Amino acid sequence: FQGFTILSKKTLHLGQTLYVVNGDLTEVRCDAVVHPTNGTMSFAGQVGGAIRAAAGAGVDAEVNSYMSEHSQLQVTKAAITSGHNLPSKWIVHVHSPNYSNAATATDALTQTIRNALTLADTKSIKTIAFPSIGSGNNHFPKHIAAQTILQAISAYFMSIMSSSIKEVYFVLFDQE
Ligand SMILES: Nc1ncnc2c1ncn2[C@@H]1O[C@H](COP(=O)(O)OP(=O)(O)OC[C@H]2O[C@@H](O)[C@H](O)[C@@H]2O)[C@@H](O)[C@H]1O
Repeated sequence: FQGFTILSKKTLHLGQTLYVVNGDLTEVRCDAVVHPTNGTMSFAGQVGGAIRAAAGAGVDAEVNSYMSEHSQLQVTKAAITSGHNLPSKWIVHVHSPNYSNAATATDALTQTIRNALTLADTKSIKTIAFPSIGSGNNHFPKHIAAQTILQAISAYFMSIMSSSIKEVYFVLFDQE
């Protein structure tokens, strides 16, 4: 349906709808998609390559301007650029944590999700789509990533009084 298998739906604390779906993040037409990247904001990751192909060269200039001013996106932190030719309006870039330390990696992933949602909310983003951050090149076990991200999303809306965000999509991905 519209590029995706729709697996489940849940209502969150402030009336958000959380969908778990399976498909290609870059085919989501919403306000923002979330790009798991590193401190240089490259598109070298698995998702990142697909985002860069769908967005086109325009996205490069915005990333370059940001990196020219800031030099680094710190781990777990987020930054936003236009999505250019992507179906989605914005890209929320997050410096994805590595699964170097199972004992602290889930805390870092939780914080990454919360930082992405926080930043999206300041931009009045209404719909946002997350891939399984960390579980590709950064080696999170898939089930630990899913559980941690889904719990982080629910907890974010438990922790605030108001939000512009109305739907969150968690996008699972099978293979190329
Ligand atoms: N088009 C896609 N849509 C949705 N999910 C996808 C897609 N393509 C791959 N995935 C899945 O997204 C998840 C994250 O994979 P990565 O893109 O490799 O992200 P991550 O594990 O967070 O590593 C970040 C990567 O970016 C680099 O700059 C950094 O050094 C690291 O290599 C994986 O489960 C992967 O199967």
